[PDB]
Amino acid sequence: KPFFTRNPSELKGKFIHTKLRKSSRGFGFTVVGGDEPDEFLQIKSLVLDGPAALDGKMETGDVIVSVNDTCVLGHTHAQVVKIFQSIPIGASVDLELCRGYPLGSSAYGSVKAYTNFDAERDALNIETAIKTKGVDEVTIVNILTNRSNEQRQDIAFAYQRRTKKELASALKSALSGHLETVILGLLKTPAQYDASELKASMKGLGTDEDSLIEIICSRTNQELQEINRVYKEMYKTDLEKDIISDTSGDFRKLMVALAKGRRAEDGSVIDYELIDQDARDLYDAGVKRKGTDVPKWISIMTERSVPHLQKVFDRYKSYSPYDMLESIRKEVKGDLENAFLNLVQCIQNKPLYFADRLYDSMKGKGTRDKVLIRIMVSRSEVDMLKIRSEFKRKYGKSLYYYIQQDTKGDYQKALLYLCGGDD
Amino acid sequence: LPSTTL
Ligand SMILES: [Ca+2]
Ligand SMILES: [Ca+2]
Ligand SMILES: [Ca+2]
Ligand SMILES: [Ca+2]
Ligand SMILES: [Ca+2]
Ligand SMILES: [Ca+2]
Repeated sequence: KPFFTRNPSELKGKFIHTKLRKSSRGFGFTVVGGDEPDEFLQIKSLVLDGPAALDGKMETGDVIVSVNDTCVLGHTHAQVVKIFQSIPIGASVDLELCRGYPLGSSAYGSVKAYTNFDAERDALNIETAIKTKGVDEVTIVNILTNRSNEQRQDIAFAYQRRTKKELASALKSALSGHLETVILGLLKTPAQYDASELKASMKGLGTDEDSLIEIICSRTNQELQEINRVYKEMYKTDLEKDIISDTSGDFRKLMVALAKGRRAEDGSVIDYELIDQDARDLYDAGVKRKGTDVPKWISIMTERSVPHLQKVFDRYKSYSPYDMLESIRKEVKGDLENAFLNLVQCIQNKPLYFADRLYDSMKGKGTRDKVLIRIMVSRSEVDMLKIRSEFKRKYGKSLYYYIQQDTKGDYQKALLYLCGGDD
Repeated sequence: LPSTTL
Protein backbone atom coordinates (compact mmCIF):
# COMPACT_ATOMS: atom_id res chain seq x y z
CA LYS A 1 0.00 0.00 0.00
CA PRO A 2 2.91 2.47 0.39
CA PHE A 3 1.78 6.06 -0.03
CA PHE A 4 2.06 7.51 -3.53
CA THR A 5 1.20 10.86 -5.09
CA ARG A 6 1.92 12.46 -8.46
CA ASN A 7 1.47 16.04 -7.17
CA PRO A 8 4.54 17.50 -5.40
CA SER A 9 2.27 19.61 -3.15
CA GLU A 10 1.37 16.38 -1.31
CA LEU A 11 4.86 15.21 -0.32
CA LYS A 12 5.79 15.05 3.36
CA GLY A 13 9.51 15.49 4.01
CA LYS A 14 12.09 18.07 2.93
CA PHE A 15 13.40 18.66 -0.58
CA ILE A 16 16.98 18.57 -1.88
CA HIS A 17 18.36 19.73 -5.24
CA THR A 18 21.52 18.24 -6.73
CA LYS A 19 23.70 18.63 -9.83
CA LEU A 20 25.65 15.47 -10.72
CA ARG A 21 28.08 15.34 -13.64
CA LYS A 22 28.03 12.04 -15.53
CA SER A 23 31.29 10.09 -15.27
CA SER A 24 32.58 7.11 -17.26
CA ARG A 25 30.65 4.77 -14.93
CA GLY A 26 27.44 6.77 -14.71
CA PHE A 27 26.20 8.82 -11.77
CA GLY A 28 27.02 6.11 -9.23
CA PHE A 29 23.68 5.15 -7.68
CA THR A 30 20.91 2.59 -8.16
CA VAL A 31 17.13 3.06 -8.15
CA VAL A 32 14.34 0.80 -6.89
CA GLY A 33 10.58 0.92 -7.38
CA GLY A 34 8.69 1.57 -10.58
CA ASP A 35 6.75 -1.57 -11.56
CA GLU A 36 3.56 -0.69 -9.74
CA PRO A 37 2.06 2.23 -11.70
CA ASP A 38 1.63 4.18 -8.44
CA GLU A 39 5.04 3.56 -6.88
CA PHE A 40 7.84 5.99 -6.03
CA LEU A 41 11.39 5.68 -7.33
CA GLN A 42 13.84 5.67 -4.42
CA ILE A 43 17.62 5.56 -4.16
CA LYS A 44 18.66 2.10 -2.99
CA SER A 45 22.42 2.61 -2.69
CA LEU A 46 25.25 4.95 -3.67
CA VAL A 47 28.44 3.71 -5.32
CA LEU A 48 31.24 4.96 -3.09
CA ASP A 49 33.86 7.03 -4.97
CA GLY A 50 31.09 7.76 -7.50
CA PRO A 51 29.57 11.10 -8.49
CA ALA A 52 26.49 10.79 -6.27
CA ALA A 53 28.59 9.93 -3.21
CA LEU A 54 31.38 12.49 -3.69
CA ASP A 55 28.70 15.21 -3.86
CA GLY A 56 27.31 14.13 -0.48
CA LYS A 57 23.76 15.40 -1.07
CA MET A 58 22.05 12.17 -2.17
CA GLU A 59 21.00 9.66 0.49
CA THR A 60 19.35 6.25 0.33
CA GLY A 61 15.57 6.21 0.47
CA ASP A 62 15.36 9.53 -1.38
CA VAL A 63 12.30 9.81 -3.63
CA ILE A 64 13.29 11.08 -7.07
CA VAL A 65 10.83 13.93 -7.63
CA SER A 66 12.08 15.57 -10.84
CA VAL A 67 14.93 14.97 -13.30
CA ASN A 68 16.21 17.91 -15.39
CA ASP A 69 13.25 20.20 -14.60
CA THR A 70 10.83 17.37 -15.50
CA CYS A 71 8.67 15.84 -12.76
CA VAL A 72 9.05 12.06 -12.76
CA LEU A 73 6.42 11.25 -10.11
CA GLY A 74 4.67 8.19 -11.51
CA HIS A 75 7.28 7.46 -14.17
CA THR A 76 8.04 3.82 -14.86
CA HIS A 77 11.41 2.43 -13.84
CA ALA A 78 12.48 1.99 -17.47
CA GLN A 79 11.38 5.53 -18.36
CA VAL A 80 13.68 7.05 -15.74
CA VAL A 81 16.85 5.07 -16.50
CA LYS A 82 16.47 6.13 -20.14
CA ILE A 83 16.74 9.77 -19.05
CA PHE A 84 19.98 9.15 -17.15
CA GLN A 85 21.48 7.03 -19.93
CA SER A 86 20.69 9.59 -22.65
CA ILE A 87 22.99 12.12 -20.94
CA PRO A 88 26.52 11.99 -22.42
CA ILE A 89 29.73 11.84 -20.41
CA GLY A 90 30.70 15.20 -18.93
CA ALA A 91 27.17 16.59 -18.91
CA SER A 92 25.27 17.05 -15.65
CA VAL A 93 21.76 16.32 -14.38
CA ASP A 94 19.47 18.18 -11.96
CA LEU A 95 17.86 15.90 -9.36
CA GLU A 96 15.17 17.10 -6.95
CA LEU A 97 15.13 14.61 -4.07
CA CYS A 98 12.56 14.20 -1.30
CA ARG A 99 13.78 12.93 2.07
CA GLY A 100 11.18 11.57 4.48
CA TYR A 101 9.74 8.52 2.77
CA PRO A 102 11.25 5.26 4.01
CA LEU A 103 12.43 2.13 2.32
CA GLY A 104 12.88 -1.54 3.07
CA SER A 105 11.13 -1.36 6.36
CA SER A 106 9.31 -4.12 8.12
CA ALA A 107 5.62 -4.10 7.95
CA TYR A 108 5.32 -5.67 11.31
CA GLY A 109 7.64 -3.61 13.41
CA SER A 110 6.50 -1.11 16.01
CA VAL A 111 9.38 1.42 15.95
CA LYS A 112 9.28 3.22 12.60
CA ALA A 113 11.64 5.78 11.09
CA TYR A 114 10.96 9.38 12.08
CA THR A 115 9.88 11.36 9.02
CA ASN A 116 11.24 14.82 9.89
CA PHE A 117 14.56 13.36 11.02
CA ASP A 118 17.26 15.85 12.04
CA ALA A 119 20.31 14.06 13.45
CA GLU A 120 21.89 17.39 14.42
CA ARG A 121 18.76 18.58 16.23
CA ASP A 122 18.41 15.22 18.01
CA ALA A 123 22.04 15.10 19.17
CA LEU A 124 21.51 18.69 20.34
CA ASN A 125 18.45 17.92 22.48
CA ILE A 126 20.07 14.78 23.93
CA GLU A 127 23.16 16.66 25.11
CA THR A 128 20.89 19.25 26.72
CA ALA A 129 19.05 16.45 28.54
CA ILE A 130 22.26 14.64 29.50
CA LYS A 131 23.85 17.82 30.86
CA THR A 132 20.64 18.86 32.65
CA LYS A 133 21.14 18.68 36.41
CA GLY A 134 19.21 15.63 37.47
CA VAL A 135 19.51 14.10 33.97
CA ASP A 136 16.34 14.52 31.91
CA GLU A 137 15.57 10.90 31.04
CA VAL A 138 12.13 11.79 29.66
CA THR A 139 13.56 13.54 26.60
CA ILE A 140 16.22 10.86 26.10
CA VAL A 141 13.46 8.24 26.05
CA ASN A 142 11.19 10.44 23.90
CA ILE A 143 13.86 10.62 21.18
CA LEU A 144 15.72 7.31 21.12
CA THR A 145 12.61 5.12 21.37
CA ASN A 146 11.03 7.19 18.55
CA ARG A 147 13.86 6.77 16.01
CA SER A 148 14.82 3.88 13.77
CA ASN A 149 17.99 1.99 14.63
CA GLU A 150 19.80 3.50 11.65
CA GLN A 151 18.57 6.95 12.63
CA ARG A 152 20.12 6.30 16.04
CA GLN A 153 23.36 5.50 14.20
CA ASP A 154 23.24 8.98 12.67
CA ILE A 155 22.52 10.60 16.05
CA ALA A 156 25.55 8.84 17.56
CA PHE A 157 27.64 10.20 14.68
CA ALA A 158 26.38 13.77 15.12
CA TYR A 159 26.70 13.68 18.92
CA GLN A 160 30.36 12.69 18.62
CA ARG A 161 31.01 15.34 15.95
CA ARG A 162 29.74 18.09 18.30
CA THR A 163 30.83 17.10 21.83
CA LYS A 164 33.93 15.10 20.77
CA LYS A 165 32.67 12.29 23.04
CA GLU A 166 30.72 9.14 22.23
CA LEU A 167 26.96 9.06 22.72
CA ALA A 168 27.12 5.61 24.33
CA SER A 169 29.80 6.94 26.69
CA ALA A 170 27.87 10.02 27.83
CA LEU A 171 24.60 8.11 28.22
CA LYS A 172 26.31 5.31 30.16
CA SER A 173 27.63 7.88 32.65
CA ALA A 174 24.25 9.65 32.91
CA LEU A 175 21.87 6.67 33.11
CA SER A 176 21.58 3.87 35.65
CA GLY A 177 19.57 0.74 36.34
CA HIS A 178 17.45 -0.98 33.72
CA LEU A 179 16.91 2.25 31.76
CA GLU A 180 20.64 2.26 31.01
CA THR A 181 20.40 -1.38 29.88
CA VAL A 182 17.64 -0.44 27.41
CA ILE A 183 19.10 2.78 26.00
CA LEU A 184 22.59 1.34 25.48
CA GLY A 185 21.02 -1.59 23.64
CA LEU A 186 19.02 0.71 21.36
CA LEU A 187 22.26 2.40 20.22
CA LYS A 188 23.76 -0.79 18.75
CA THR A 189 23.21 -2.07 15.24
CA PRO A 190 21.14 -5.29 15.33
CA ALA A 191 24.28 -7.34 14.66
CA GLN A 192 26.25 -5.54 17.37
CA TYR A 193 23.45 -5.99 19.91
CA ASP A 194 23.14 -9.71 19.17
CA ALA A 195 26.92 -10.16 19.12
CA SER A 196 27.21 -8.51 22.54
CA GLU A 197 24.28 -10.41 24.07
CA LEU A 198 25.83 -13.67 22.84
CA LYS A 199 29.25 -12.97 24.37
CA ALA A 200 27.49 -11.81 27.55
CA SER A 201 25.81 -15.23 27.80
CA MET A 202 29.20 -17.00 27.53
CA LYS A 203 30.81 -14.94 30.30
CA GLY A 204 32.11 -17.97 32.18
CA LEU A 205 31.66 -21.68 32.86
CA GLY A 206 28.19 -20.70 34.07
CA THR A 207 26.89 -20.06 30.57
CA ASP A 208 23.45 -18.43 30.32
CA GLU A 209 22.22 -21.24 28.09
CA ASP A 210 18.76 -19.66 27.91
CA SER A 211 19.97 -16.46 26.24
CA LEU A 212 22.33 -18.44 24.00
CA ILE A 213 19.44 -20.57 22.75
CA GLU A 214 17.12 -17.59 22.23
CA ILE A 215 19.45 -15.63 19.94
CA ILE A 216 20.71 -18.64 17.98
CA CYS A 217 17.36 -20.40 17.49
CA SER A 218 15.51 -17.25 16.34
CA ARG A 219 17.90 -15.44 13.98
CA THR A 220 17.60 -16.12 10.25
CA ASN A 221 20.38 -16.88 7.76
CA GLN A 222 21.03 -13.27 6.72
CA GLU A 223 20.86 -12.10 10.34
CA LEU A 224 23.36 -14.74 11.47
CA GLN A 225 25.79 -13.96 8.64
CA GLU A 226 25.98 -10.38 9.93
CA ILE A 227 26.29 -11.55 13.55
CA ASN A 228 29.28 -13.79 12.76
CA ARG A 229 31.12 -10.94 11.01
CA VAL A 230 30.38 -8.32 13.67
CA TYR A 231 31.20 -10.80 16.45
CA LYS A 232 34.77 -11.19 15.15
CA GLU A 233 35.35 -7.47 14.57
CA MET A 234 34.38 -6.78 18.20
CA TYR A 235 36.01 -9.73 20.00
CA LYS A 236 38.74 -10.98 17.61
CA THR A 237 37.49 -14.57 17.84
CA ASP A 238 34.96 -16.56 15.83
CA LEU A 239 31.47 -16.92 17.27
CA GLU A 240 31.77 -20.66 16.64
CA LYS A 241 34.99 -20.83 18.67
CA ASP A 242 33.38 -19.37 21.80
CA ILE A 243 30.37 -21.67 21.38
CA ILE A 244 32.69 -24.69 21.25
CA SER A 245 34.49 -23.36 24.33
CA ASP A 246 31.40 -22.92 26.53
CA THR A 247 29.29 -25.86 25.27
CA SER A 248 29.66 -29.63 25.04
CA GLY A 249 27.85 -32.74 23.88
CA ASP A 250 24.96 -32.76 21.45
CA PHE A 251 23.89 -29.32 22.68
CA ARG A 252 27.21 -28.08 21.27
CA LYS A 253 26.55 -29.67 17.87
CA LEU A 254 23.06 -28.16 17.72
CA MET A 255 24.26 -24.65 18.62
CA VAL A 256 27.22 -24.74 16.23
CA ALA A 257 25.12 -26.03 13.33
CA LEU A 258 22.46 -23.34 13.77
CA ALA A 259 24.99 -20.52 14.19
CA LYS A 260 26.59 -21.16 10.79
CA GLY A 261 23.52 -19.61 9.15
CA ARG A 262 23.71 -22.04 6.21
CA ARG A 263 20.09 -23.22 6.32
CA ALA A 264 18.70 -24.04 2.89
CA GLU A 265 16.83 -21.02 1.55
CA ASP A 266 13.08 -21.15 1.05
CA GLY A 267 12.29 -23.09 -2.11
CA SER A 268 9.73 -22.14 -4.72
CA VAL A 269 8.54 -25.72 -5.28
CA ILE A 270 7.07 -27.68 -2.37
CA ASP A 271 8.88 -31.02 -1.95
CA TYR A 272 5.99 -33.19 -0.81
CA GLU A 273 8.04 -36.39 -0.95
CA LEU A 274 10.81 -34.93 1.22
CA ILE A 275 8.22 -33.59 3.68
CA ASP A 276 7.03 -37.16 4.22
CA GLN A 277 10.52 -38.68 4.34
CA ASP A 278 11.76 -36.05 6.80
CA ALA A 279 8.67 -36.72 8.92
CA ARG A 280 9.35 -40.47 9.01
CA ASP A 281 13.06 -39.94 9.71
CA LEU A 282 12.20 -37.79 12.72
CA TYR A 283 9.82 -40.50 13.94
CA ASP A 284 12.30 -43.33 13.37
CA ALA A 285 15.04 -41.42 15.22
CA GLY A 286 12.92 -40.68 18.29
CA VAL A 287 9.63 -42.06 19.56
CA LYS A 288 9.66 -45.32 17.57
CA ARG A 289 13.05 -46.53 18.85
CA LYS A 290 14.62 -46.86 22.28
CA GLY A 291 16.79 -43.83 22.86
CA THR A 292 17.19 -41.08 20.30
CA ASP A 293 19.26 -40.54 17.15
CA VAL A 294 20.10 -36.93 17.98
CA PRO A 295 22.33 -36.27 14.90
CA LYS A 296 19.42 -37.12 12.59
CA TRP A 297 17.27 -34.59 14.46
CA ILE A 298 19.96 -31.91 14.23
CA SER A 299 20.54 -32.54 10.52
CA ILE A 300 16.88 -32.30 9.51
CA MET A 301 15.87 -29.43 11.80
CA THR A 302 18.84 -27.19 10.90
CA GLU A 303 19.26 -27.80 7.14
CA ARG A 304 15.71 -27.83 5.75
CA SER A 305 13.97 -24.55 5.02
CA VAL A 306 11.52 -23.10 7.55
CA PRO A 307 8.45 -23.45 5.28
CA HIS A 308 9.55 -27.05 4.68
CA LEU A 309 10.00 -27.96 8.35
CA GLN A 310 6.60 -26.48 9.22
CA LYS A 311 5.06 -28.95 6.78
CA VAL A 312 7.36 -31.68 8.13
CA PHE A 313 6.11 -31.08 11.67
CA ASP A 314 2.47 -31.24 10.57
CA ARG A 315 3.11 -34.44 8.60
CA TYR A 316 4.94 -35.75 11.68
CA LYS A 317 1.64 -35.90 13.57
CA SER A 318 0.42 -38.50 11.05
CA TYR A 319 3.12 -40.99 12.14
CA SER A 320 3.71 -40.12 15.81
CA PRO A 321 1.11 -40.24 18.60
CA TYR A 322 2.72 -37.07 20.00
CA ASP A 323 3.49 -33.89 18.07
CA MET A 324 7.01 -32.57 17.56
CA LEU A 325 7.15 -30.48 20.75
CA GLU A 326 5.83 -33.31 22.94
CA SER A 327 8.25 -35.75 21.29
CA ILE A 328 11.13 -33.49 22.33
CA ARG A 329 9.94 -33.23 25.95
CA LYS A 330 10.36 -37.02 26.30
CA GLU A 331 13.19 -38.00 23.92
CA VAL A 332 15.82 -35.55 25.22
CA LYS A 333 16.49 -33.61 28.41
CA GLY A 334 18.50 -30.70 29.75
CA ASP A 335 20.00 -27.90 27.68
CA LEU A 336 19.54 -30.04 24.57
CA GLU A 337 15.80 -30.27 25.25
CA ASN A 338 15.50 -26.52 25.81
CA ALA A 339 17.27 -25.98 22.48
CA PHE A 340 15.03 -28.25 20.39
CA LEU A 341 11.93 -26.84 22.11
CA ASN A 342 12.92 -23.27 21.26
CA LEU A 343 14.03 -24.16 17.72
CA VAL A 344 10.74 -25.86 16.87
CA GLN A 345 8.74 -22.95 18.32
CA CYS A 346 10.69 -20.49 16.17
CA ILE A 347 9.90 -22.61 13.10
CA GLN A 348 6.18 -23.13 13.72
CA ASN A 349 5.36 -19.57 14.87
CA LYS A 350 8.20 -17.17 15.73
CA PRO A 351 6.00 -14.24 16.89
CA LEU A 352 4.18 -16.61 19.26
CA TYR A 353 7.58 -17.84 20.48
CA PHE A 354 8.61 -14.35 21.56
CA ALA A 355 5.15 -13.75 23.04
CA ASP A 356 5.57 -16.73 25.38
CA ARG A 357 9.09 -15.64 26.36
CA LEU A 358 7.74 -12.19 27.27
CA TYR A 359 4.96 -13.75 29.36
CA ASP A 360 7.49 -16.05 31.05
CA SER A 361 9.75 -13.10 31.89
CA MET A 362 6.86 -11.33 33.66
CA LYS A 363 4.39 -13.96 34.93
CA GLY A 364 6.27 -14.84 38.13
CA LYS A 365 7.78 -12.89 40.99
CA GLY A 366 10.00 -10.08 39.83
CA THR A 367 11.03 -9.67 36.21
CA ARG A 368 13.53 -11.34 33.89
CA ASP A 369 14.59 -7.87 32.76
CA LYS A 370 17.46 -9.38 30.75
CA VAL A 371 15.09 -11.40 28.56
CA LEU A 372 12.40 -8.70 28.53
CA ILE A 373 14.81 -5.95 27.42
CA ARG A 374 16.47 -8.05 24.70
CA ILE A 375 13.18 -9.10 23.11
CA MET A 376 11.81 -5.55 23.09
CA VAL A 377 15.07 -4.13 21.69
CA SER A 378 15.79 -6.79 19.06
CA ARG A 379 12.23 -7.36 17.78
CA SER A 380 11.06 -3.72 17.81
CA GLU A 381 11.85 -3.27 14.10
CA VAL A 382 11.16 -6.83 12.90
CA ASP A 383 7.87 -8.39 14.06
CA MET A 384 6.81 -6.53 17.22
CA LEU A 385 3.24 -6.09 15.92
CA LYS A 386 2.84 -9.84 15.37
CA ILE A 387 4.27 -10.41 18.87
CA ARG A 388 1.61 -8.14 20.38
CA SER A 389 -1.11 -9.79 18.27
CA GLU A 390 -0.34 -13.34 19.39
CA PHE A 391 0.08 -12.13 22.98
CA LYS A 392 -3.37 -10.53 23.30
CA ARG A 393 -5.08 -13.49 21.60
CA LYS A 394 -3.53 -16.09 23.90
CA TYR A 395 -3.29 -14.17 27.19
CA GLY A 396 -6.41 -11.98 26.95
CA LYS A 397 -4.67 -8.77 28.02
CA SER A 398 -2.17 -6.90 25.87
CA LEU A 399 1.61 -7.01 26.07
CA TYR A 400 1.39 -3.31 26.94
CA TYR A 401 -0.61 -4.23 30.05
CA TYR A 402 1.87 -6.82 31.33
CA ILE A 403 4.78 -4.40 30.88
CA GLN A 404 2.79 -1.71 32.71
CA GLN A 405 2.17 -3.91 35.77
CA ASP A 406 5.71 -5.34 35.94
CA THR A 407 7.93 -2.30 35.26
CA LYS A 408 7.94 1.26 36.60
CA GLY A 409 9.51 4.66 35.98
CA ASP A 410 11.18 5.81 32.79
CA TYR A 411 12.26 2.19 32.34
CA GLN A 412 8.56 1.44 31.84
CA LYS A 413 8.01 4.32 29.41
CA ALA A 414 10.97 3.13 27.34
CA LEU A 415 9.53 -0.39 27.06
CA LEU A 416 6.01 0.86 26.31
CA TYR A 417 7.35 3.00 23.46
CA LEU A 418 9.10 -0.03 21.97
CA CYS A 419 5.83 -1.93 22.38
CA GLY A 420 3.79 0.77 20.67
CA GLY A 421 0.22 1.95 20.96
CA ASP A 422 -1.69 3.38 23.90
CA ASP A 423 -3.65 0.16 24.62
CA LEU B 1 12.14 -6.14 -7.76
CA PRO B 2 13.19 -3.85 -10.61
CA SER B 3 16.60 -2.43 -10.03
CA THR B 4 19.13 -0.77 -12.28
CA THR B 5 22.50 0.89 -11.80
CA LEU B 6 22.89 4.53 -12.88
CA1 LIG C 1 11.64 21.98 -11.20
CA1 LIG D 1 16.40 12.89 36.55
CA1 LIG E 1 12.98 -43.01 22.07
CA1 LIG F 1 -2.35 -39.76 10.01
CA1 LIG G 1 6.56 -10.39 36.87
CA1 LIG H 1 9.16 -14.27 36.07
